[PDB]
Amino acid sequence: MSLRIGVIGTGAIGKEHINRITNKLSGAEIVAVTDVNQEAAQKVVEQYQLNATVYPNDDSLLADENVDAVLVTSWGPAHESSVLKAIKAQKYVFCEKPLATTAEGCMRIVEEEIKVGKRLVQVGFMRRYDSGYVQLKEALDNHVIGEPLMIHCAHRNPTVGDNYTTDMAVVDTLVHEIDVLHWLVNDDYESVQVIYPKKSKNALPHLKDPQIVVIETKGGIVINAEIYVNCKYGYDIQCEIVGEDGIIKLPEPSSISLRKEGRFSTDILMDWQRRFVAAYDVEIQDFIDSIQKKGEVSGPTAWDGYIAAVTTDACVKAQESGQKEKVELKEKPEFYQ
Amino acid sequence: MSLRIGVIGTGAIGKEHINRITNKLSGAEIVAVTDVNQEAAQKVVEQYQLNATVYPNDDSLLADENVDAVLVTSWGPAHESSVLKAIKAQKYVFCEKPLATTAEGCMRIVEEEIKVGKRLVQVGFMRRYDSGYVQLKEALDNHVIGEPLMIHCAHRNPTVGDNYTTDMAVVDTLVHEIDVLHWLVNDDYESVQVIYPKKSKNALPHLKDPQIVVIETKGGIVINAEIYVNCKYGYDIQCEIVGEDGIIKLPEPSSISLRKEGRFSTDILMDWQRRFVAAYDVEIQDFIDSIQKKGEVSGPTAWDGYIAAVTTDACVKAQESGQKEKVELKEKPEFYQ
Amino acid sequence: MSLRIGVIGTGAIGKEHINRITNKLSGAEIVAVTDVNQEAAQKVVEQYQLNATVYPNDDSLLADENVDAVLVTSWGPAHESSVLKAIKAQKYVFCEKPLATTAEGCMRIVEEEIKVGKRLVQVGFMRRYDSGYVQLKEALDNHVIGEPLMIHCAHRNPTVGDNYTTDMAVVDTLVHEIDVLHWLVNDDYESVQVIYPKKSKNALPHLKDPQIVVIETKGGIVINAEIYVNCKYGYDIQCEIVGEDGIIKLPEPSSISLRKEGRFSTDILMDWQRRFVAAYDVEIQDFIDSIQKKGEVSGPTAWDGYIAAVTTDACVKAQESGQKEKVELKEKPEFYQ
Amino acid sequence: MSLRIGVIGTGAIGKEHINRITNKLSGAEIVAVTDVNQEAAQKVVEQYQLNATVYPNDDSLLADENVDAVLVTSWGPAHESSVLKAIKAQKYVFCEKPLATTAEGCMRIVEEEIKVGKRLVQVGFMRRYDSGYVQLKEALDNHVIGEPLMIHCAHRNPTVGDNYTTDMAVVDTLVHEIDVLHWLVNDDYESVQVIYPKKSKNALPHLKDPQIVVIETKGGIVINAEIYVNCKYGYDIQCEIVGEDGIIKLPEPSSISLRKEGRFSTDILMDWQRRFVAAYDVEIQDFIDSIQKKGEVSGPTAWDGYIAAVTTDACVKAQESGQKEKVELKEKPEFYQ
Ligand SMILES: NC(=O)C1=CN([C@@H]2O[C@H](COP(=O)(O)OP(=O)(O)OC[C@H]3O[C@@H](n4cnc5c(N)ncnc54)[C@H](O)[C@@H]3O)[C@@H](O)[C@H]2O)C=CC1
Ligand SMILES: NC(=O)C1=CN([C@@H]2O[C@H](COP(=O)(O)OP(=O)(O)OC[C@H]3O[C@@H](n4cnc5c(N)ncnc54)[C@H](O)[C@@H]3O)[C@@H](O)[C@H]2O)C=CC1
Ligand SMILES: NC(=O)c1ccc[n+]([C@@H]2O[C@H](COP(=O)([O-])OP(=O)(O)OC[C@H]3O[C@@H](n4cnc5c(N)ncnc54)[C@H](O)[C@@H]3O)[C@@H](O)[C@H]2O)c1
Ligand SMILES: NC(=O)c1ccc[n+]([C@@H]2O[C@H](COP(=O)([O-])OP(=O)(O)OC[C@H]3O[C@@H](n4cnc5c(N)ncnc54)[C@H](O)[C@@H]3O)[C@@H](O)[C@H]2O)c1
Repeated sequence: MSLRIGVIGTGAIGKEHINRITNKLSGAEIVAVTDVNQEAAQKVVEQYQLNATVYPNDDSLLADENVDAVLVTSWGPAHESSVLKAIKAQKYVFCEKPLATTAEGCMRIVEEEIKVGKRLVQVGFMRRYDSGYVQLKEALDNHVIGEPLMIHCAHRNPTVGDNYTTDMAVVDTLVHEIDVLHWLVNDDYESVQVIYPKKSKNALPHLKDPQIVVIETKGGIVINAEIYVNCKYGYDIQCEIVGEDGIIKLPEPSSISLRKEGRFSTDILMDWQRRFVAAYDVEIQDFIDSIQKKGEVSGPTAWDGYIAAVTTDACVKAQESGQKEKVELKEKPEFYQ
Repeated sequence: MSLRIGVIGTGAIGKEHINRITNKLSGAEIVAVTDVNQEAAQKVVEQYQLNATVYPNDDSLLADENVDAVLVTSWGPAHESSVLKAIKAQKYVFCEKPLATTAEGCMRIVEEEIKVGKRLVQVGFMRRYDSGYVQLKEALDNHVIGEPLMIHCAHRNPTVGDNYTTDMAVVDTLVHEIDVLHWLVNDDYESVQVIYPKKSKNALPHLKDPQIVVIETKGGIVINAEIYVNCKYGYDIQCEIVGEDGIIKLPEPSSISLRKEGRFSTDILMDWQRRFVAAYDVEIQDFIDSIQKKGEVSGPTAWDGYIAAVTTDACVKAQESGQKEKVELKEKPEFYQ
Repeated sequence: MSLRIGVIGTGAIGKEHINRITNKLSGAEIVAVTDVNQEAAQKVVEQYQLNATVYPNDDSLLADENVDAVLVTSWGPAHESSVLKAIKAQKYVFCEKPLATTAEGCMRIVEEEIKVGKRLVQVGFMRRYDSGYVQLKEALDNHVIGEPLMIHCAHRNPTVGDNYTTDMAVVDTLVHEIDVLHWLVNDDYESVQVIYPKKSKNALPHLKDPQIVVIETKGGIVINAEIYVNCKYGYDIQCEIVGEDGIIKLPEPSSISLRKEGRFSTDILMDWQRRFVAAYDVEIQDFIDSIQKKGEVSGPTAWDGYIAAVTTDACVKAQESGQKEKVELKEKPEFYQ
Repeated sequence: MSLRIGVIGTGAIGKEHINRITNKLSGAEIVAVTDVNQEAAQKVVEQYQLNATVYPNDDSLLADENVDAVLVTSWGPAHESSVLKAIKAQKYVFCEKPLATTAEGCMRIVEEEIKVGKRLVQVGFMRRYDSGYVQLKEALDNHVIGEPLMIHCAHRNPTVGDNYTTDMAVVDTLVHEIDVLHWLVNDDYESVQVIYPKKSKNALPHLKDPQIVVIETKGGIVINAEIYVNCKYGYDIQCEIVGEDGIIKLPEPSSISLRKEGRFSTDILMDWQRRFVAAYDVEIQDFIDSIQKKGEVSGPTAWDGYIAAVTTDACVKAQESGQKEKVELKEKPEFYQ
């Protein structure tokens, strides 16, 4: 008997989560949907031949007792509300990033979840499910390189839109690195600093691209993260961890090699959407399996969402002050360990 | 409404196909099972909490009208029977290799399928679904390297069992290369020759390991395939296609790199079972989707099974004669194109 | 017509330069060695069956009207003196790093040379002669990746002795990076910040290891250099240059690949001596050839030695400071461009 | 005390050997050149401002009591003669491949040398001086992968001229492989089979290209070598050795990596001249050094030239035959081990 899932927000990402739950994964189905654009939701239900109730809003959908879990995939600033509602409604919630657009909004969600007494919230930081990052994790966990000391990483995007603005590099783009890194090395951030190199000809005048973000943890690990969203050549994620006795590095995505016209080459992905498809599948399949096999969620926690939110705020501060900002976290409530 | 699947043979592989259909894939369920060891099948149904009828044999299971598709995963020599039955019973059949242990047994299945008037048989040559081989396919299809001229490939296994015998290298091991290569280059085999290098210390006295198999197609492509099932270092699949204007090569499985104690390294898989897990998932998911979206199967055909069987026979001949044997194929019935 | 050469300081590197000039290169011979240890110099004269003269001091060696050029290869502090004399005595001089231990000492040498009217002083920054770096320079000169924006480099070393001190990391180690980088990107530095990650267990109590050095050029290029001299795994030099439209990267030293015991690996050098052996040969040969053909030296200028001296000064300052120290440079004299 | 050297045949390669000895290496000079074209030789004497004598023929050049050694670097057929004279005249001889164009001509040279009592003849198979192959030899000598069982190698070239003929593929091209392989694995050949794949569109009507050459040693090692001289993409040499417990492989030539326009790539050389330039320098230097230190030459022996001559004979035979031709070799004389 399948997990019955209500989706709040039926845009490009909600539609993709609906397609995988419906045609790829196992153990769940979509029974309810709601969208700010109620017409758009109706089209979705028809597009994917769903057996779903179309509601006017999220309270209606959460009111429906036949639904046991929700996917929060609405406009970013809209997330905090639905998450809060679903928690008090005591449903299982998978929330796409961000958990909330402010550190406060995350704190409210943390405080609420601690009441309900168990893990209901899983945040959509999918990198933790990528086979590469999983391997890095296993290696560190087995002490293969001794104590981590430094981390170098890059998040490169071929080109962004006119809409894309300087702060979005940290709040949208760097946010994945921010979650996965502290998860990898089991350490909390302490300071951040932003350094702007010469502008790139490919960046529009209103955008500061590229950027370099330096982040120290409490234990003293030093991270320097390169963000270049108009790098032109492709979509590219790189991550090298330098330990005491060795170095481990994230793999390139699999590609056939080619010998032709003077070059020995492999492919580089252009579309960000193809880089992590496997991690999304595994991320959602786990949300399901975990509930039906543990009566709770297992992925990135509400607390992690808070950490992301705080560190993000610090980065945006550093962005505009050119200073070394501090990352001040509240104590980790034992509820999350 | 899901495809309802009966499984004939509930051993190690049937159990794996049952686990994926039940807990990973989408659009199907197991409703019937049968096994030579009827007790073993009962245990399976309990192990995976299935809603399935346990039958005494395959005619009983095929007689059941509520089942619409079968997985033939029994002892190798047992396949030909169930496949024939399921065809006359007009059910959809996914048959694990071999389709039949003789070229004749394949011909019977081909002749039978052509009667029933549509594609019911899909053979379990999963390599066609591997993302690497798919990329090689796309490149050749796009004429990236011009006409293929030669192919070098290797199928290496760490170590085999006491049970493993010389002929098994071609009938079991090389059989995957035999299917995928002719699929890649759209050409039929014409001759085969086996050359035995110095024996390996890791091979038991009764086994001829390693082996080299040279195969020419009709168009003149020359294949030389290395088989070394006691290579010790790992499980390894390599494939290089040399064209007129360039060279394309199969990727290593993804791994993190390590810098430690004088070496810069990546991992090599030890267990063959981890090499193709993604292709099995995609292979079966396609068997399903195709039926429910086309009213027929789409993968490797009964004819391909025949080709595999014929080429295999030729290789075993060459094995013992040290001669250049001929691969004599009957004309490809238009039913398969 | 062999160029007659005298060596001031038959030390470790002095011995090697003597051996390559004597037994590998073309068009020159050692005719005079002087060492602060008269007996050391004598051992070397018999070591390489040299037909040379042993002098108590440089004055007398330089007085020898035979010597056309000198190799200044003794203690770092003892360089400025020998160099200045050599210029006044108007001999050709190849000086191993550093040119002088003080930014001013180098400016003193800069002036003397300008007077003499031609270039007599070449500094031993051999990296400029490495095929790798030469390839990098070629690609940059050809606009292959457009404008350089960022550079990520690392200089790692298995272990050091009790004598290796925190500042030696920027004085003796990072010095090569500081030279080659500005040569490559054709830009002047401006600021250096030093960031100390968690100290490694492989470092001795008195040493700060690892260290990160961020460096901004006046054009806007940001450079972060990792120095880790107790990395344990091997001796390793990495350099990646991120441009507007692409990325170029320094190769690993050629090594055979090996597949064995679950790993696919290349070799990492364990000894800094082996890393640039070819660069030395090409270096000295150019000294010789340049003189015999043009009547002057060619390599890194005395000015580059000064550029080094200054930059490495700001780094030693940022080591204690913790702040963004400044790099003020005198304007480049007409003499050098 | 420079070794005085005379060059017989100031051709393309003769010019290069003259240039490296004159301007790169140590301990030798060119004092006499003779060419079948008196005016060609004269151009070269002024070309490299040589202080040499121009002789109408080799007899007169060898008569010159100045020359201590000769470089035999003229038309292939014109080698045996010049070599034999040189031995009778008791000079040191470095002979570029081939030693002689007939297996017997080489056996003639073998005998003459044995008489003289020491080794005067070194053959120009420079691959033995390549760091890559040297690394391979080292690993094999150390038993890193246990017993060699198979070797896969390829010799590819962008394009050839109208003059390049089918047999030149084994005479001029595969010849280097034939030498270095037996050196590496310390084994004698035994049989050669030639297999002609589908002919490439880049080959001229009169040429058989590509070709595959299978070769068995008397120890049981199987070697398949691909020769493709119209591969278009570049000049490329590959060599992989499969042992009992591991695999070792020849590196690509060092190149910088580039990420640009959806591709991650290294450079493939376009000109065979650039591939082994270092091997030549090390080759000639060893000729010189070996003589000045030991009073004899060191490299590939006259016997290896004969081993080549024979093997390449069986290959030219298998080219027309189509059968498994035989390689009978005279027993190795005491003189060579
Ligand atoms: N580019 C590179 O990778 C390397 C360059 N070097 C540089 O070379 C210099 C020293 O090299 P090492 O052989 O490693 O050290 P070293 O200590 O062995 O060489 C010093 C030797 O020269 C003699 N000496 C010192 N001062 C002298 C003077 N005023 N006159 C005559 N003789 C004198 C000493 O007796 C001693 O034997 C340093 O400046 C160092 O930075 C060192 C190693 C590597
Ligand atoms: N190891 C390698 O990669 C290479 C070696 N070679 C070998 O070198 C030889 C020729 O090399 P190339 O310069 O390419 O050809 P080449 O034709 O330019 O050299 C022949 C030259 O020597 C002169 N010559 C011919 N016979 C002579 C004789 N009996 N006495 C005096 N002079 C004579 C001719 O006038 C001509 O100028 C061949 O044996 C070839 O196999 C050629 C190229 C590469
Ligand atoms: N994990 C990832 O790498 C990843 C990738 C893309 C997007 N996201 C995140 O997922 C969220 C959704 O992204 P998207 O690209 O699908 O957005 P979108 O603009 O394509 O679609 C959002 C949909 O939600 C609806 N909506 C807006 N406000 C709502 C509300 N208050 N209640 C119910 N529905 C509402 C809109 O009508 C729209 O149909 C964003 O917050 C985004 O940051 C995460
Ligand atoms: N695609 C691949 O790479 C791959 C991998 C493994 C196995 N296979 C093939 O799949 C088949 C099954 O392999 P396996 O390892 O699971 O075998 P197995 O021995 O582990 O199990 C076979 C099961 O089938 C049952 N059986 C035997 N004869 C039967 C019959 N006549 N009718 C019904 N059931 C019968 C047996 O009792 C047993 O439980 C083999 O033919 C094998 O070659 C393919």
